[PDB]
Amino acid sequence: GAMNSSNYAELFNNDIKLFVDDTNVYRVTVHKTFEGNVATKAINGCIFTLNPKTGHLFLKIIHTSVWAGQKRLSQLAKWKTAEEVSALVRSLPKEEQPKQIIVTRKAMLDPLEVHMLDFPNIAIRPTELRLPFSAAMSIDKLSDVVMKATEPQMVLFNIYDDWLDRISSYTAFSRLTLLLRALKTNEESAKMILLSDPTITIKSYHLWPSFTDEQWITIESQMRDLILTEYGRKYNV
Amino acid sequence: MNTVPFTSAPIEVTIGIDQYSFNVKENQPFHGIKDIPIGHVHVIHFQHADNSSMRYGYWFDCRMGNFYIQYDPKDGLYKMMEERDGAKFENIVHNFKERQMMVSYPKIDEDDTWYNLTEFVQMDKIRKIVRKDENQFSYVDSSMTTVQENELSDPAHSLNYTVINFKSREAIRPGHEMEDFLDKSYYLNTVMLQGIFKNSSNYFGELQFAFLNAMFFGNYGSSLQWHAMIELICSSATVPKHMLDKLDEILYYQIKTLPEQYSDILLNERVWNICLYSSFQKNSLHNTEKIMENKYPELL
Repeated sequence: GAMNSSNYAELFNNDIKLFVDDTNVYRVTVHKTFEGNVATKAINGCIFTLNPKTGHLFLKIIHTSVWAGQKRLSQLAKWKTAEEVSALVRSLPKEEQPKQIIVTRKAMLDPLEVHMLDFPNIAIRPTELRLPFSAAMSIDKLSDVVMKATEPQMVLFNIYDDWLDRISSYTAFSRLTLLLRALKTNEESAKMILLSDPTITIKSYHLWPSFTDEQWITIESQMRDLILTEYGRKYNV
Repeated sequence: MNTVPFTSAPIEVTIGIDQYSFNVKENQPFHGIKDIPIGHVHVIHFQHADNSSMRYGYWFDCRMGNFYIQYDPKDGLYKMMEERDGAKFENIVHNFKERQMMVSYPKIDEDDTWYNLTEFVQMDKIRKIVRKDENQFSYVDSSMTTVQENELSDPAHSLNYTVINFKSREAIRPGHEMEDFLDKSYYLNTVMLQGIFKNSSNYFGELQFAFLNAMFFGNYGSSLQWHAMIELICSSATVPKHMLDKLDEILYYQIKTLPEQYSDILLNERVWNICLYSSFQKNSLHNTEKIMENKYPELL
Protein backbone atom coordinates (compact mmCIF):
# COMPACT_ATOMS: atom_id res chain seq x y z
CA GLY A 1 0.00 0.00 0.00
CA ALA A 2 1.03 3.61 0.65
CA MET A 3 4.56 4.21 1.88
CA ASN A 4 4.88 5.91 5.28
CA SER A 5 7.19 6.20 8.30
CA SER A 6 6.28 2.69 9.51
CA ASN A 7 7.42 0.67 6.47
CA TYR A 8 10.41 2.96 5.85
CA ALA A 9 13.22 0.36 5.99
CA GLU A 10 11.65 -1.55 3.07
CA LEU A 11 13.42 0.93 0.83
CA PHE A 12 16.73 -0.71 1.67
CA ASN A 13 15.98 -4.39 1.20
CA ASN A 14 16.98 -6.30 -1.93
CA ASP A 15 13.71 -5.80 -3.83
CA ILE A 16 14.52 -3.45 -6.70
CA LYS A 17 12.40 -0.33 -6.43
CA LEU A 18 12.40 3.20 -7.88
CA PHE A 19 11.08 6.53 -6.76
CA VAL A 20 9.50 8.68 -9.57
CA ASP A 21 9.18 12.44 -8.93
CA ASP A 22 7.41 14.57 -11.55
CA THR A 23 7.65 18.00 -9.95
CA ASN A 24 10.20 19.32 -12.51
CA VAL A 25 8.81 17.83 -15.73
CA TYR A 26 6.78 20.91 -16.87
CA ARG A 27 8.61 24.11 -15.81
CA VAL A 28 7.47 27.60 -16.75
CA THR A 29 8.26 31.23 -16.25
CA VAL A 30 5.33 33.65 -16.08
CA HIS A 31 5.54 37.10 -17.70
CA LYS A 32 3.36 39.89 -19.07
CA THR A 33 2.56 40.37 -22.78
CA PHE A 34 2.76 43.57 -24.84
CA GLU A 35 -0.99 44.13 -24.37
CA GLY A 36 -0.69 43.45 -20.65
CA ASN A 37 -1.96 39.86 -20.38
CA VAL A 38 -0.06 37.07 -18.77
CA ALA A 39 1.79 34.35 -20.68
CA THR A 40 3.93 31.38 -19.71
CA LYS A 41 7.20 30.38 -21.34
CA ALA A 42 8.41 26.81 -20.85
CA ILE A 43 11.95 25.85 -19.95
CA ASN A 44 13.62 22.44 -20.07
CA GLY A 45 12.59 19.93 -17.43
CA CYS A 46 13.49 16.48 -15.94
CA ILE A 47 11.94 13.31 -14.56
CA PHE A 48 13.76 12.30 -11.36
CA THR A 49 13.80 8.50 -11.20
CA LEU A 50 15.94 7.11 -8.35
CA ASN A 51 16.85 3.67 -6.86
CA PRO A 52 17.25 4.50 -3.16
CA LYS A 53 19.32 1.39 -2.38
CA THR A 54 22.04 1.90 -5.00
CA GLY A 55 21.93 5.64 -5.72
CA HIS A 56 21.51 5.18 -9.45
CA LEU A 57 19.64 8.14 -10.94
CA PHE A 58 17.95 8.02 -14.38
CA LEU A 59 17.58 11.73 -15.16
CA LYS A 60 15.28 11.95 -18.21
CA ILE A 61 15.60 15.46 -19.73
CA ILE A 62 12.28 16.88 -20.98
CA HIS A 63 13.04 19.35 -23.80
CA THR A 64 10.55 22.17 -24.35
CA SER A 65 9.90 20.93 -27.86
CA VAL A 66 7.62 18.27 -26.39
CA TRP A 67 5.02 20.89 -25.47
CA ALA A 68 4.84 22.47 -28.92
CA GLY A 69 1.25 23.03 -29.96
CA GLN A 70 -0.17 21.02 -27.03
CA LYS A 71 -3.03 21.86 -24.69
CA ARG A 72 -3.64 21.05 -21.01
CA LEU A 73 0.10 20.81 -20.46
CA SER A 74 0.08 20.22 -16.69
CA GLN A 75 -2.15 17.15 -17.34
CA LEU A 76 -0.06 16.02 -20.30
CA ALA A 77 3.14 16.22 -18.16
CA LYS A 78 1.80 13.44 -15.96
CA TRP A 79 1.11 11.19 -18.98
CA LYS A 80 4.51 12.05 -20.58
CA THR A 81 6.22 11.19 -17.25
CA ALA A 82 4.44 7.83 -17.21
CA GLU A 83 5.27 7.10 -20.86
CA GLU A 84 8.96 7.78 -20.21
CA VAL A 85 9.11 5.72 -16.96
CA SER A 86 7.47 2.87 -18.83
CA ALA A 87 9.96 3.04 -21.72
CA LEU A 88 12.85 3.08 -19.21
CA VAL A 89 11.51 -0.12 -17.59
CA ARG A 90 11.11 -1.74 -21.01
CA SER A 91 14.75 -0.86 -21.82
CA LEU A 92 16.16 -2.54 -18.75
CA PRO A 93 17.05 -6.24 -18.73
CA LYS A 94 14.49 -8.35 -16.94
CA GLU A 95 16.54 -8.91 -13.83
CA GLU A 96 17.06 -5.11 -13.51
CA GLN A 97 13.39 -4.15 -13.80
CA PRO A 98 11.83 -2.96 -10.52
CA LYS A 99 9.26 -4.84 -8.49
CA GLN A 100 7.83 -1.56 -7.22
CA ILE A 101 7.60 2.02 -8.35
CA ILE A 102 6.74 4.65 -5.77
CA VAL A 103 5.32 7.97 -7.10
CA THR A 104 5.98 11.04 -5.02
CA ARG A 105 2.63 12.58 -6.07
CA LYS A 106 -0.65 10.66 -6.09
CA ALA A 107 -1.80 12.20 -9.33
CA MET A 108 0.76 9.99 -11.11
CA LEU A 109 -0.93 6.72 -10.01
CA ASP A 110 -3.52 6.48 -12.75
CA PRO A 111 -1.21 7.48 -15.64
CA LEU A 112 1.59 5.17 -14.60
CA GLU A 113 -0.88 2.38 -13.87
CA VAL A 114 -2.29 2.67 -17.40
CA HIS A 115 1.14 2.84 -19.02
CA MET A 116 2.33 -0.15 -17.00
CA LEU A 117 -0.55 -2.49 -17.87
CA ASP A 118 2.05 -4.62 -19.65
CA PHE A 119 3.84 -5.23 -16.34
CA PRO A 120 1.09 -6.43 -13.94
CA ASN A 121 3.61 -7.82 -11.45
CA ILE A 122 5.09 -4.31 -10.90
CA ALA A 123 3.28 -2.61 -8.04
CA ILE A 124 2.66 1.15 -8.34
CA ARG A 125 2.53 2.80 -4.91
CA PRO A 126 1.81 6.22 -3.42
CA THR A 127 3.57 7.57 -0.35
CA GLU A 128 2.63 9.62 2.69
CA LEU A 129 6.21 10.89 3.05
CA ARG A 130 6.92 14.53 2.11
CA LEU A 131 10.14 13.84 0.14
CA PRO A 132 12.15 16.85 -1.10
CA PHE A 133 13.11 15.59 -4.49
CA SER A 134 11.88 18.83 -6.17
CA ALA A 135 15.05 20.45 -4.91
CA ALA A 136 17.05 18.27 -7.35
CA MET A 137 17.42 21.29 -9.70
CA SER A 138 19.35 22.91 -6.83
CA ILE A 139 22.26 20.48 -7.43
CA ASP A 140 24.44 22.52 -9.72
CA LYS A 141 25.49 19.78 -12.17
CA LEU A 142 21.92 18.42 -12.63
CA SER A 143 20.46 21.88 -13.39
CA ASP A 144 23.35 22.53 -15.79
CA VAL A 145 22.76 19.42 -17.91
CA VAL A 146 19.00 20.02 -18.03
CA MET A 147 19.33 23.66 -19.08
CA LYS A 148 21.97 23.07 -21.76
CA ALA A 149 20.10 20.23 -23.50
CA THR A 150 19.07 20.75 -27.15
CA GLU A 151 17.13 17.49 -27.57
CA PRO A 152 15.51 14.85 -25.36
CA GLN A 153 18.28 13.03 -23.55
CA MET A 154 18.74 10.58 -20.68
CA VAL A 155 21.65 11.18 -18.34
CA LEU A 156 22.83 8.76 -15.64
CA PHE A 157 24.24 9.67 -12.24
CA ASN A 158 25.01 8.12 -8.86
CA ILE A 159 23.30 10.55 -6.53
CA TYR A 160 25.40 9.23 -3.58
CA ASP A 161 28.84 9.85 -5.18
CA ASP A 162 31.08 7.23 -3.52
CA TRP A 163 29.40 7.30 -0.05
CA LEU A 164 28.33 3.64 -0.19
CA ASP A 165 32.04 2.71 0.01
CA ARG A 166 31.77 3.76 3.66
CA ILE A 167 28.10 3.99 4.87
CA SER A 168 24.88 2.09 4.37
CA SER A 169 22.03 2.80 1.94
CA TYR A 170 19.88 3.79 4.90
CA THR A 171 22.45 6.36 6.00
CA ALA A 172 23.16 7.48 2.42
CA PHE A 173 19.46 8.22 1.80
CA SER A 174 19.08 10.07 5.12
CA ARG A 175 22.03 12.29 4.13
CA LEU A 176 20.59 12.83 0.65
CA THR A 177 17.16 13.86 1.94
CA LEU A 178 18.64 16.15 4.59
CA LEU A 179 20.81 17.97 2.03
CA LEU A 180 17.80 18.29 -0.25
CA ARG A 181 15.41 19.40 2.46
CA ALA A 182 17.91 22.17 3.38
CA LEU A 183 18.34 23.16 -0.25
CA LYS A 184 14.56 23.44 -0.52
CA THR A 185 13.89 25.61 2.55
CA ASN A 186 16.76 28.03 1.99
CA GLU A 187 18.78 27.38 -1.14
CA GLU A 188 21.21 30.27 -0.63
CA SER A 189 22.34 29.24 2.84
CA ALA A 190 22.34 25.53 1.98
CA LYS A 191 24.77 26.15 -0.86
CA MET A 192 26.89 28.51 1.23
CA ILE A 193 27.31 25.71 3.77
CA LEU A 194 28.41 23.24 1.09
CA LEU A 195 30.99 25.40 -0.65
CA SER A 196 32.34 27.90 1.87
CA ASP A 197 35.71 26.16 2.06
CA PRO A 198 37.52 26.30 -1.31
CA THR A 199 39.84 23.50 -0.21
CA ILE A 200 37.07 20.88 -0.50
CA THR A 201 36.36 20.26 -4.16
CA ILE A 202 33.86 18.23 -6.19
CA LYS A 203 35.42 15.46 -8.22
CA SER A 204 34.61 15.77 -11.91
CA TYR A 205 32.54 12.55 -11.76
CA HIS A 206 30.68 13.54 -8.55
CA LEU A 207 27.87 15.89 -7.59
CA TRP A 208 28.82 16.81 -3.94
CA PRO A 209 32.09 17.84 -2.30
CA SER A 210 34.65 15.29 -1.15
CA PHE A 211 34.18 15.62 2.62
CA THR A 212 35.90 13.38 5.10
CA ASP A 213 33.79 11.49 7.63
CA GLU A 214 34.36 14.21 10.24
CA GLN A 215 33.56 16.99 7.78
CA TRP A 216 30.27 15.27 6.85
CA ILE A 217 29.28 15.33 10.52
CA THR A 218 29.82 19.07 10.72
CA ILE A 219 27.90 19.58 7.48
CA GLU A 220 24.93 17.47 8.56
CA SER A 221 24.82 19.48 11.82
CA GLN A 222 24.90 22.74 9.87
CA MET A 223 22.06 21.54 7.58
CA ARG A 224 19.95 20.48 10.59
CA ASP A 225 20.36 23.89 12.25
CA LEU A 226 19.38 25.56 8.97
CA ILE A 227 16.14 23.61 8.70
CA LEU A 228 15.01 24.34 12.26
CA THR A 229 15.74 28.06 12.05
CA GLU A 230 13.69 28.35 8.90
CA TYR A 231 10.80 26.59 10.67
CA GLY A 232 10.69 29.04 13.59
CA ARG A 233 10.71 31.87 11.07
CA LYS A 234 7.86 30.40 9.04
CA TYR A 235 5.54 29.77 11.97
CA ASN A 236 6.63 32.26 14.65
CA VAL A 237 7.49 29.55 17.25
CA MET B 1 -53.80 -11.66 -19.21
CA ASN B 2 -51.84 -14.49 -17.60
CA THR B 3 -51.81 -16.26 -14.23
CA VAL B 4 -49.26 -17.56 -11.76
CA PRO B 5 -51.07 -19.73 -9.16
CA PHE B 6 -49.60 -20.68 -5.78
CA THR B 7 -50.16 -24.10 -4.23
CA SER B 8 -50.30 -22.63 -0.71
CA ALA B 9 -48.77 -20.04 1.60
CA PRO B 10 -47.40 -22.01 4.58
CA ILE B 11 -45.19 -19.25 5.99
CA GLU B 12 -45.73 -15.55 6.66
CA VAL B 13 -44.12 -13.63 3.78
CA THR B 14 -44.16 -10.40 1.85
CA ILE B 15 -44.74 -11.18 -1.84
CA GLY B 16 -43.67 -8.78 -4.55
CA ILE B 17 -44.71 -8.73 -8.22
CA ASP B 18 -42.83 -6.19 -10.31
CA GLN B 19 -43.13 -2.97 -8.29
CA TYR B 20 -46.17 -4.11 -6.23
CA SER B 21 -46.18 -6.08 -2.97
CA PHE B 22 -48.64 -7.76 -0.59
CA ASN B 23 -48.43 -9.15 2.96
CA VAL B 24 -49.53 -12.81 3.27
CA LYS B 25 -50.09 -14.47 6.67
CA GLU B 26 -49.02 -17.96 7.70
CA ASN B 27 -51.51 -20.39 6.15
CA GLN B 28 -53.62 -17.65 4.67
CA PRO B 29 -55.60 -19.00 1.69
CA PHE B 30 -53.56 -17.37 -1.08
CA HIS B 31 -53.46 -19.04 -4.46
CA GLY B 32 -51.81 -16.74 -6.88
CA ILE B 33 -51.64 -13.60 -9.00
CA LYS B 34 -53.91 -13.05 -12.04
CA ASP B 35 -54.22 -10.43 -14.82
CA ILE B 36 -50.44 -10.21 -15.32
CA PRO B 37 -49.79 -8.10 -18.47
CA ILE B 38 -48.47 -10.17 -21.37
CA GLY B 39 -45.68 -8.56 -23.39
CA HIS B 40 -42.97 -7.87 -20.79
CA VAL B 41 -40.69 -9.74 -18.44
CA HIS B 42 -41.80 -9.92 -14.84
CA VAL B 43 -40.27 -10.73 -11.42
CA ILE B 44 -42.02 -12.30 -8.43
CA HIS B 45 -40.09 -12.04 -5.17
CA PHE B 46 -40.16 -12.87 -1.54
CA GLN B 47 -39.16 -11.85 1.93
CA HIS B 48 -40.05 -14.03 4.89
CA ALA B 49 -41.54 -12.39 7.95
CA ASP B 50 -38.80 -14.01 10.04
CA ASN B 51 -35.62 -13.52 7.96
CA SER B 52 -35.51 -9.97 6.63
CA SER B 53 -32.17 -10.96 5.13
CA MET B 54 -32.09 -12.77 1.81
CA ARG B 55 -34.67 -11.27 -0.48
CA TYR B 56 -35.16 -13.64 -3.47
CA GLY B 57 -37.29 -13.99 -6.57
CA TYR B 58 -37.77 -15.27 -10.10
CA TRP B 59 -37.60 -13.56 -13.50
CA PHE B 60 -40.11 -14.94 -16.01
CA ASP B 61 -42.10 -14.32 -19.19
CA CYS B 62 -45.58 -15.94 -19.39
CA ARG B 63 -45.35 -16.49 -23.14
CA MET B 64 -42.64 -19.05 -22.40
CA GLY B 65 -44.84 -21.40 -20.39
CA ASN B 66 -47.20 -21.89 -17.48
CA PHE B 67 -45.47 -21.25 -14.15
CA TYR B 68 -46.60 -21.59 -10.52
CA ILE B 69 -45.20 -21.23 -6.97
CA GLN B 70 -44.90 -23.89 -4.26
CA TYR B 71 -43.32 -23.79 -0.82
CA ASP B 72 -40.57 -26.33 -0.20
CA PRO B 73 -40.29 -27.15 3.52
CA LYS B 74 -36.94 -29.00 3.13
CA ASP B 75 -35.21 -26.05 1.45
CA GLY B 76 -37.37 -23.45 3.20
CA LEU B 77 -38.45 -21.22 0.39
CA TYR B 78 -41.05 -20.46 -2.28
CA LYS B 79 -39.94 -22.19 -5.49
CA MET B 80 -41.06 -21.39 -9.01
CA MET B 81 -41.83 -24.40 -11.19
CA GLU B 82 -43.25 -25.11 -14.63
CA GLU B 83 -46.36 -27.19 -15.44
CA ARG B 84 -46.11 -28.97 -18.78
CA ASP B 85 -49.70 -30.37 -18.63
CA GLY B 86 -51.68 -27.57 -20.24
CA ALA B 87 -55.15 -28.81 -19.34
CA LYS B 88 -54.19 -29.62 -15.76
CA PHE B 89 -52.89 -26.03 -15.47
CA GLU B 90 -55.98 -24.22 -16.78
CA ASN B 91 -58.04 -26.48 -14.50
CA ILE B 92 -56.13 -25.36 -11.40
CA VAL B 93 -56.26 -21.71 -12.51
CA HIS B 94 -59.98 -21.70 -13.25
CA ASN B 95 -60.98 -23.38 -10.00
CA PHE B 96 -58.90 -20.89 -7.97
CA LYS B 97 -60.41 -17.84 -9.68
CA GLU B 98 -63.96 -19.24 -9.28
CA ARG B 99 -63.15 -19.40 -5.57
CA GLN B 100 -61.57 -15.90 -5.90
CA MET B 101 -58.39 -16.68 -3.97
CA MET B 102 -56.04 -14.75 -6.29
CA VAL B 103 -54.91 -11.13 -6.18
CA SER B 104 -55.09 -9.05 -9.36
CA TYR B 105 -51.97 -7.48 -10.87
CA PRO B 106 -52.78 -3.88 -9.86
CA LYS B 107 -51.86 -1.81 -12.91
CA ILE B 108 -53.19 1.73 -13.40
CA ASP B 109 -54.09 2.36 -17.04
CA GLU B 110 -52.13 5.65 -17.21
CA ASP B 111 -49.07 3.90 -15.81
CA ASP B 112 -46.18 3.07 -18.13
CA THR B 113 -43.76 2.53 -15.17
CA TRP B 114 -43.06 -1.14 -15.74
CA TYR B 115 -42.69 -0.80 -19.47
CA ASN B 116 -40.31 2.06 -18.96
CA LEU B 117 -38.11 0.13 -16.50
CA THR B 118 -38.06 -3.05 -18.68
CA GLU B 119 -38.10 -1.54 -22.28
CA PHE B 120 -34.97 -3.39 -23.37
CA VAL B 121 -34.94 -6.41 -21.00
CA GLN B 122 -35.39 -9.70 -22.85
CA MET B 123 -35.80 -13.06 -21.15
CA ASP B 124 -33.27 -14.72 -23.47
CA LYS B 125 -30.52 -12.35 -22.30
CA ILE B 126 -31.43 -12.80 -18.63
CA ARG B 127 -30.91 -16.52 -19.08
CA LYS B 128 -27.34 -15.87 -20.32
CA ILE B 129 -26.48 -13.85 -17.21
CA VAL B 130 -28.17 -16.31 -14.86
CA ARG B 131 -27.20 -19.60 -16.47
CA LYS B 132 -29.53 -22.43 -15.47
CA ASP B 133 -30.77 -23.85 -18.75
CA GLU B 134 -33.04 -26.51 -17.25
CA ASN B 135 -35.52 -23.77 -16.19
CA GLN B 136 -37.23 -21.14 -18.32
CA PHE B 137 -37.34 -18.68 -15.39
CA SER B 138 -34.38 -17.26 -13.45
CA TYR B 139 -33.56 -17.12 -9.73
CA VAL B 140 -31.68 -14.18 -8.15
CA ASP B 141 -31.19 -13.18 -4.52
CA SER B 142 -29.52 -10.65 -2.22
CA SER B 143 -26.38 -12.65 -1.80
CA MET B 144 -25.40 -13.80 -5.31
CA THR B 145 -22.00 -12.50 -6.50
CA THR B 146 -20.96 -11.36 -9.99
CA VAL B 147 -18.31 -12.82 -12.26
CA GLN B 148 -16.09 -9.76 -11.78
CA GLU B 149 -16.45 -9.95 -8.00
CA ASN B 150 -15.30 -13.59 -8.07
CA GLU B 151 -12.02 -12.69 -9.83
CA LEU B 152 -11.04 -10.50 -6.85
CA SER B 153 -16.40 -18.51 -5.69
CA ASP B 154 -19.14 -20.93 -6.85
CA PRO B 155 -19.64 -20.33 -10.61
CA ALA B 156 -23.02 -22.09 -10.90
CA HIS B 157 -24.55 -19.33 -8.76
CA SER B 158 -22.90 -16.31 -10.42
CA LEU B 159 -24.28 -13.24 -12.23
CA ASN B 160 -22.42 -13.34 -15.55
CA TYR B 161 -22.66 -9.64 -16.35
CA THR B 162 -20.31 -8.20 -18.95
CA VAL B 163 -16.98 -7.24 -17.33
CA ILE B 164 -16.07 -3.51 -17.56
CA ASN B 165 -12.70 -2.33 -16.27
CA PHE B 166 -11.37 1.13 -17.11
CA LYS B 167 -7.73 0.26 -16.29
CA SER B 168 -7.44 -2.82 -18.50
CA ARG B 169 -5.77 -3.75 -21.76
CA GLU B 170 -9.22 -4.22 -23.29
CA ALA B 171 -10.12 -0.59 -22.56
CA ILE B 172 -6.79 1.01 -23.47
CA ARG B 173 -5.15 0.80 -26.86
CA PRO B 174 -1.31 0.67 -26.86
CA GLY B 175 -0.11 4.10 -27.95
CA HIS B 176 -3.38 5.80 -27.03
CA GLU B 177 -3.05 5.35 -23.25
CA MET B 178 -3.89 8.93 -22.33
CA GLU B 179 -6.45 9.44 -25.09
CA ASP B 180 -8.49 6.29 -24.43
CA PHE B 181 -8.43 6.74 -20.65
CA LEU B 182 -9.67 10.30 -20.71
CA ASP B 183 -12.18 9.58 -23.59
CA LYS B 184 -13.64 6.08 -23.45
CA SER B 185 -15.44 6.43 -26.80
CA TYR B 186 -13.37 3.63 -28.31
CA TYR B 187 -14.00 1.21 -25.43
CA LEU B 188 -17.76 2.04 -25.61
CA ASN B 189 -18.41 1.97 -29.36
CA THR B 190 -15.89 -0.45 -30.82
CA VAL B 191 -15.16 -2.90 -28.00
CA MET B 192 -18.49 -2.97 -26.20
CA LEU B 193 -21.28 -1.85 -28.54
CA GLN B 194 -19.92 -3.20 -31.85
CA GLY B 195 -17.88 -6.01 -30.30
CA ILE B 196 -19.75 -7.61 -27.39
CA PHE B 197 -23.28 -6.25 -27.12
CA LYS B 198 -23.68 -5.86 -30.91
CA ASN B 199 -26.25 -3.04 -30.49
CA SER B 200 -27.35 -0.57 -27.83
CA SER B 201 -30.62 -2.28 -26.94
CA ASN B 202 -28.76 -5.28 -25.50
CA TYR B 203 -26.50 -2.85 -23.63
CA PHE B 204 -29.49 -0.93 -22.29
CA GLY B 205 -31.16 -4.20 -21.35
CA GLU B 206 -28.23 -5.43 -19.24
CA LEU B 207 -28.08 -1.95 -17.67
CA GLN B 208 -31.76 -2.03 -16.82
CA PHE B 209 -31.69 -5.59 -15.47
CA ALA B 210 -28.71 -4.78 -13.27
CA PHE B 211 -30.67 -1.88 -11.72
CA LEU B 212 -33.74 -3.96 -11.04
CA ASN B 213 -31.69 -6.62 -9.19
CA ALA B 214 -30.08 -3.94 -7.02
CA MET B 215 -33.46 -2.42 -6.31
CA PHE B 216 -35.49 -5.51 -5.64
CA PHE B 217 -32.85 -7.68 -3.91
CA GLY B 218 -30.15 -5.25 -2.85
CA ASN B 219 -27.63 -7.23 -4.88
CA TYR B 220 -24.47 -5.15 -4.44
CA GLY B 221 -22.67 -6.37 -7.57
CA SER B 222 -25.60 -5.52 -9.74
CA SER B 223 -25.47 -2.01 -8.29
CA LEU B 224 -21.80 -1.89 -9.24
CA GLN B 225 -22.56 -3.11 -12.77
CA TRP B 226 -25.33 -0.49 -13.30
CA HIS B 227 -23.05 2.37 -12.25
CA ALA B 228 -20.26 1.12 -14.46
CA MET B 229 -22.39 0.99 -17.64
CA ILE B 230 -23.65 4.50 -16.92
CA GLU B 231 -20.13 5.81 -16.29
CA LEU B 232 -18.81 4.33 -19.52
CA ILE B 233 -21.35 6.28 -21.61
CA CYS B 234 -21.00 9.56 -19.71
CA SER B 235 -17.20 9.26 -20.02
CA SER B 236 -17.25 8.85 -23.84
CA ALA B 237 -16.95 12.02 -25.89
CA THR B 238 -18.71 10.43 -28.87
CA VAL B 239 -22.10 8.82 -28.26
CA PRO B 240 -24.91 8.35 -30.84
CA LYS B 241 -27.56 10.98 -30.20
CA HIS B 242 -30.29 8.35 -29.99
CA MET B 243 -28.52 6.55 -27.12
CA LEU B 244 -28.13 9.76 -25.16
CA ASP B 245 -31.81 10.63 -25.33
CA LYS B 246 -32.83 7.06 -24.58
CA LEU B 247 -30.43 6.96 -21.63
CA ASP B 248 -31.96 10.14 -20.13
CA GLU B 249 -35.40 8.42 -20.20
CA ILE B 250 -34.10 5.13 -18.77
CA LEU B 251 -32.35 6.71 -15.80
CA TYR B 252 -35.25 9.03 -15.04
CA TYR B 253 -37.73 6.21 -14.45
CA GLN B 254 -35.09 4.32 -12.43
CA ILE B 255 -34.44 7.30 -10.17
CA LYS B 256 -38.21 7.87 -10.03
CA THR B 257 -38.99 4.34 -8.92
CA LEU B 258 -36.25 4.00 -6.27
CA PRO B 259 -37.46 3.80 -2.67
CA GLU B 260 -36.61 7.14 -1.06
CA GLN B 261 -35.02 5.53 2.00
CA TYR B 262 -32.45 3.50 0.01
CA SER B 263 -30.72 6.35 -1.81
CA ASP B 264 -27.61 5.92 0.36
CA ILE B 265 -26.26 2.49 -0.69
CA LEU B 266 -27.87 2.39 -4.13
CA LEU B 267 -26.50 5.70 -5.49
CA ASN B 268 -22.73 6.05 -5.89
CA GLU B 269 -21.90 9.67 -5.07
CA ARG B 270 -18.83 9.83 -7.29
CA VAL B 271 -20.36 8.34 -10.42
CA TRP B 272 -23.44 10.55 -10.32
CA ASN B 273 -21.63 13.83 -9.68
CA ILE B 274 -19.18 12.96 -12.47
CA CYS B 275 -21.90 12.06 -14.96
CA LEU B 276 -24.26 14.97 -14.28
CA TYR B 277 -21.60 17.59 -13.77
CA SER B 278 -18.09 16.74 -15.00
CA SER B 279 -18.42 14.26 -17.82
CA PHE B 280 -18.65 14.93 -21.50
CA GLN B 281 -22.40 14.25 -21.26
CA LYS B 282 -23.19 16.58 -18.30
CA ASN B 283 -25.60 18.50 -20.54
CA SER B 284 -27.37 15.52 -22.13
CA LEU B 285 -29.32 14.17 -19.14
CA HIS B 286 -31.73 17.01 -18.49
CA ASN B 287 -34.58 14.93 -17.17
CA THR B 288 -32.33 12.72 -15.07
CA GLU B 289 -30.51 15.80 -13.72
CA LYS B 290 -33.78 17.54 -12.85
CA ILE B 291 -35.26 14.66 -10.90
CA MET B 292 -31.98 14.01 -8.99
CA GLU B 293 -31.69 17.63 -7.82
CA ASN B 294 -35.35 17.89 -6.73
CA LYS B 295 -35.36 14.53 -4.89
CA TYR B 296 -31.76 13.86 -3.70
CA PRO B 297 -29.85 17.14 -3.54
CA GLU B 298 -28.07 15.88 -0.43
CA LEU B 299 -26.06 13.42 -2.51
CA LEU B 300 -24.87 16.21 -4.78
